[PDB]
Amino acid sequence: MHPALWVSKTGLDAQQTNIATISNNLANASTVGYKKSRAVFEDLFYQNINQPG
Amino acid sequence: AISFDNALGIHQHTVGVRERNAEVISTNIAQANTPGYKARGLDFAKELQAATDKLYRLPTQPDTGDGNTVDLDLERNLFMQNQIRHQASLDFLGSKFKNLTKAIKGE
Amino acid sequence: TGAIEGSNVNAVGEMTALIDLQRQFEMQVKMMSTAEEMDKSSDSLLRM
Amino acid sequence: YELDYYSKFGHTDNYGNLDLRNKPYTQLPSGFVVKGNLNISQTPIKKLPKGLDVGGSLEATNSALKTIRSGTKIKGYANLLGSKIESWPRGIKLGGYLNLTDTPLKTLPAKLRVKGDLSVIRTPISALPEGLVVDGNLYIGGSALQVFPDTMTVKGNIFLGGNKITKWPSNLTLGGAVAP
Amino acid sequence: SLFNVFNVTGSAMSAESVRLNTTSSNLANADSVSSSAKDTYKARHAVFGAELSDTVPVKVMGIVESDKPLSAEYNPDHPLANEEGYIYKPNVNVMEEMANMISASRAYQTNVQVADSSKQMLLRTLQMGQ
Amino acid sequence: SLFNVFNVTGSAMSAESVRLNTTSSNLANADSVSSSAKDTYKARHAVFGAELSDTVPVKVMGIVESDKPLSAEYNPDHPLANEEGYIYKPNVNVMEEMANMISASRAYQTNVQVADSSKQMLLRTLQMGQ
Amino acid sequence: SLFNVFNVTGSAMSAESVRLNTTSSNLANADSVSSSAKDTYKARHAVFGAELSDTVPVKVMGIVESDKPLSAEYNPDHPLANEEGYIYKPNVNVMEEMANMISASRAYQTNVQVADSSKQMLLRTLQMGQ
Amino acid sequence: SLFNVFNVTGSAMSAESVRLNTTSSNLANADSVSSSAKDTYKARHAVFGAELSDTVPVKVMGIVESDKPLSAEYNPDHPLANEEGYIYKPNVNVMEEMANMISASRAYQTNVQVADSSKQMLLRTLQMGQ
Amino acid sequence: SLFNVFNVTGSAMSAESVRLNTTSSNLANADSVSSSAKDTYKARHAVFGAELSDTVPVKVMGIVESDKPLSAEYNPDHPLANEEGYIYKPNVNVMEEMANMISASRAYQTNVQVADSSKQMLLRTLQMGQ
Amino acid sequence: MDRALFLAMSGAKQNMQALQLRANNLANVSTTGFRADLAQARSMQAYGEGHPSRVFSMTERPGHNFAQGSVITTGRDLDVTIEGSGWISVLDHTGKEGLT
Amino acid sequence: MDRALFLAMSGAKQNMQALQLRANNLANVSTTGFRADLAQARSMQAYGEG
Amino acid sequence: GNMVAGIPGALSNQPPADASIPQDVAQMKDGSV
Amino acid sequence: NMVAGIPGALSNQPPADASIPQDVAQMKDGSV
Amino acid sequence: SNQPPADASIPQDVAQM
Amino acid sequence: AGIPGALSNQPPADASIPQDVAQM
Amino acid sequence: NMVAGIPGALSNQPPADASIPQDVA
Amino acid sequence: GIPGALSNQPP
Amino acid sequence: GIPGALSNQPP
Amino acid sequence: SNQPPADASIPQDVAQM
Amino acid sequence: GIPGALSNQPPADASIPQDVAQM
Amino acid sequence: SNQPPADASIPQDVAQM
Repeated sequence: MHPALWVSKTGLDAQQTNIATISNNLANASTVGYKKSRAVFEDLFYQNINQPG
Repeated sequence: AISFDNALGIHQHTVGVRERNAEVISTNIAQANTPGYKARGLDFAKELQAATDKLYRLPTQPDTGDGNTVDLDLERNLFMQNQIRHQASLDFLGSKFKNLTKAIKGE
Repeated sequence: TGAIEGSNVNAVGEMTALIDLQRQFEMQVKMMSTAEEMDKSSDSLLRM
Repeated sequence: YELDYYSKFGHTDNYGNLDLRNKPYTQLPSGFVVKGNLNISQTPIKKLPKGLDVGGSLEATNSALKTIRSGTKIKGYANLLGSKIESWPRGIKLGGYLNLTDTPLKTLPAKLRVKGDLSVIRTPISALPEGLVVDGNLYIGGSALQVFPDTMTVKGNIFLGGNKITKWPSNLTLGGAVAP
Repeated sequence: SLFNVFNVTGSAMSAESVRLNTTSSNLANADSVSSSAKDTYKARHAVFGAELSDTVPVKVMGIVESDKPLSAEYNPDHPLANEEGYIYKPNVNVMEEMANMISASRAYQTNVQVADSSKQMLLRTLQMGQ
Repeated sequence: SLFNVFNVTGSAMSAESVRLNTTSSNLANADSVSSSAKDTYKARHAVFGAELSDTVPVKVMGIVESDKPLSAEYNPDHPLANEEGYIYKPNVNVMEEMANMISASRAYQTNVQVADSSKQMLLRTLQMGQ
Repeated sequence: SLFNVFNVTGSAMSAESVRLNTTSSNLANADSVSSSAKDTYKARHAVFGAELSDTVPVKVMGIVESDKPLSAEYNPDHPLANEEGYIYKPNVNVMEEMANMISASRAYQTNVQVADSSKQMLLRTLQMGQ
Repeated sequence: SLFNVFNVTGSAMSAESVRLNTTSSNLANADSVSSSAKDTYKARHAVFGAELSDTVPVKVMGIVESDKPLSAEYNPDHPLANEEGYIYKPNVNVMEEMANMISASRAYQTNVQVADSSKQMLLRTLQMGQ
Repeated sequence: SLFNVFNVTGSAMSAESVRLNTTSSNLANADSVSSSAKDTYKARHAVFGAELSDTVPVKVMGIVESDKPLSAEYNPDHPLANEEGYIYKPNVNVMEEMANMISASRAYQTNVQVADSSKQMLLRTLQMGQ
Repeated sequence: MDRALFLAMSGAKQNMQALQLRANNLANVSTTGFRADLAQARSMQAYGEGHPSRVFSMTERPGHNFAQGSVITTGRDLDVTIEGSGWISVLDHTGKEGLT
Repeated sequence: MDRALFLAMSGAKQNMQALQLRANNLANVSTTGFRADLAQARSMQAYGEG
Repeated sequence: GNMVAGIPGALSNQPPADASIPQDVAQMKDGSV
Repeated sequence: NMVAGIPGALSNQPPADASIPQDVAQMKDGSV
Repeated sequence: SNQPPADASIPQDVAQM
Repeated sequence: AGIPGALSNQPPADASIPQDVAQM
Repeated sequence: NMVAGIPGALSNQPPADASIPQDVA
Repeated sequence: GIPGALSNQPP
Repeated sequence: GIPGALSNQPP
Repeated sequence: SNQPPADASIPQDVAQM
Repeated sequence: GIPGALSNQPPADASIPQDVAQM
Repeated sequence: SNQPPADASIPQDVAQM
């Protein structure tokens, strides 16, 4: 796989979990004593390519 | 000595085996869609022994109810390799007579 | 306080960069193809 | 930490098979019952709970499992490939084969019965227990075994695999063949 | 004998062309209730065969209809409706016919490659020695 | 030799075919709650491996299942529901299968070019001596 | 002595053949994650050499692995991943493999012409004085 | 003396190769706001010359940048932006560089045809009389 | 007599060209309500013949209009409308014209191959005995 | 063979690298406190004997977009955003101070 | 060719059949005393060599 | 003069119930004329 | 012996999908 | 191999094979 | 060997050790 | 005295790419 | 000729 | 002979 | 064969054939 | 010679007095 | 010429040299 394909796939996977997190919050909109959850995004490892190390 | 068996080497038999091998691969490709057909492979060393057989190919993937064990990716590659080697055998065996005729005629 | 700072990625800026990178990539690929096409033609010189 | 009732639910399939692959669980509750197969491969589990019940087969390939306590009921087979088991307890009700390949196993229970195949391939075991009964194929290839007991029973094929056997059992009835 | 190859590839192309026409008649009759012969059209499938016992040609030994039940439709006012108002339609499955169209075309084209490649081998043999 | 390229490239052609079939079975079992063999299907992956044994062919060493937990869904009235009422579905991720589908096809086609490239070199090597 | 050109052109044919085999292995193992993070496949490349102490033959001095860092991918689903859910993949660049394929094939066939034309000069030498 | 033709076609082929490399650099550096030392890339062009006073060889006499103004772009947040927020980019025009790619390649190949045809004419002169 | 083949394939080249020009006149006049000869255009078609009784040439014996009735359209305010308010248009069917375009073009090209292949058999016949 | 194959190959390879750099920004649209990375190309001439006709192009990261991000109001006491320009000093798992 | 063509076709064919079962459910919303039909997919593996 | 004739292509390969070929032309298919 | 059957879509199905006629499926083993 | 490979089993219930 | 969790294509029997996979 | 190095694409790019091993270069 | 043949001359 | 094959002749 | 093949028939009704 | 022709040598520049001074 | 041709530089930054 070209690395650009997998880098974009991580964003698709990350947003997929975000939708599932949002969907659960709207499902429990009438649940008594419920606390909303939010998804937190962070960038992954940054790699030096044009250097041997 | 000085006999056709020794002058031609084993190149006189290889051309025949490459023809038989090409026939079997052609059969496998044609019978790829017919269910129940088992892919047939030819053992090169067997016809080498016959000069001085018709086995079955075990699949790498399961069937899909047909029972047909022909992989068309494999057959095309094996047909390409056999055709290239067949031309080389013709070149080898063809030059055996060209050198032989030049020795006799001296020209 | 009471707020979170998001990312400053300009989505349009990245998309227009993508389409220019694609075209420049494809044009250089054609240069590679015409380089070997010239090389193949300039091989009958030694084909006496 | 340890597996809870709620954590157990998140590793079970429709037909009741517990999947703990690569999961960071160290110990299971006593009197544990599994509806179907159990998989503890690659787990840091070093001990199986007493009273463990498996409705299917136990899978512990390339795991850290070391100790199995007596009284465990396994309906299917036992697969302890590449684990750290050093001895097999007495009284295990095994409904299938026992695969102990590439394990530090050293001792086996006397008069052990294997309802399926048995594997001691590449194990440091020095001698087989007396009165061993195997209903399937026996593979001892690459192990340290070189002398068989006085009496043993194998209902399938016997595979030496490379090891040299010098003292054959006096009373042996074989349903298959012997392979080196 | 590479001329035997031409028979095997030639027989293969004939077999694949039969399947394509069978697929064509299935697509054209996926919605046909009536027929010339007074029996509802059933999806047809040519039966390939191999006389394995060197070169084994593939032969078509006949067309065999699918045994799946005819899809009944509740059309009570239709003139051909039965006592309960059901009309019966062919059991042609669209997805399986498209796969047959794709498979028949690809299998047809790959046998042309074998025949063309085998043709080169025979011509190269004619140049042997000479 | 140049013939070793055919063995190396041909192995990749079979290798990418295995991953394509595995992905096809993943896409077709993404919504299958039940399964013969008493096992809720889990996403399968083909793990390639270089068999060094210059020329390094690629071999499939076995199919490995996904480590992600199964997707639990509360369906109390289903016959397969547990006491809590949750039925479990395979952990097939659609996006990775589509990415695998693209990568497997792209890698398959670029192995054809190498086999074609080596074919021309052998034909020219044969024209020497004529 | 009488065939110095053949030893040089032939050496190039053997040298360029190895570079094509290396390219085939790099493309066939571009997606082979294998196991661990140091046994992972890495792009291999032949090293050509010329000892100029007339004709200077080309000798392959061994296969050398590329120094490019491994391509890291985030995938906490593959059972062969690591603590942070990363699987390291071979540092094979498709664009550089395609260029090597073009360069190797053309350079290999160029030496065929030189070797073939060298034989003609030898044949014409035998006709001196006739 | 057809050997002069070889010099002329060879000089033409060398000139076309220089033009092709100049086109290759323009396409690769049509989007580069930076440079090696300190000066923004400007579309380069080889200069052909004919020293007419037989045959007149064509010689490249140096590379001259295009005089078209650099295309200014408004990138005010860019680090290299000037006082007005403009950054400058090379004046490479895609349409004319593609025409150079087509023209240079077709001109290169037709000079090989002349040299090959001229090579035959010398050979037939050798065989004259016998 | 392979020259007789040139009379057969060549005749088909003209015959398939007539059917192509016939198709073009049908495509262009599918919406033409008027005419210069005071008769509404009708879908024209060529007639092929075979004087079977060795080589049988194919000759067009004349163009014949289709037997389908003209397509009537209710245009009461058109200048050419009748008492009932209908105008008549040519009976050209799009689907059959496309099939004719595909069939005629493919039939034209398959006769080129026979005419080209029969040319080679004659050249080798001249080479016989030497 | 002509060295223009590699001159164009080296440009096509770098265009892929810049594409991946832009891909990481789009994968990180929703990331908190994320500064987009800038991508550009640099022309490096191959100095030496002969006509100056061969110039390579390689991609680089000249800087980052340090503009203020999109502020999300969450009504949470432990959520803060920097007004205008600034940074927060944090030390990672290696105990090395870095701005976030 | 490759058998993944029929492996996916055998999956697309079943999805249409599952769609038919859901269509019968929605056509019977107004029906009296109608018990809804459940639809599920069973995973069956082709066991053999390979 | 024992020839066979008819409109080639799409018109003839429809079943006879279409009635697209003129009857005079369609009857020259059995060898008549 | 002779082996035969319906090719393509119908045969590349699990046996539960009874598209293939029963007697044709018998031919897929062996015949003489 | 010297003997034909066996076919593939696709049962709806593995218990009945 | 290689991968530790490869599958087996043979139907479940629970009595015979699957030799399809590299069981080492 | 020898002249050795990786041929092809790995050496025909600027050294800033750093693909060739240092020892080989 | 063909009974329904068309003429190439003006009517 | 394929048991129960269709024929090619008007019923 | 020695006898020309007969033309195929595609009738609306097999009775009137 | 042609006027404005580019040179195949690094372009003598400013920083590092070395270039600004040596002709 | 008698002197071997010099090797190209392709510097990342000209100032660094």
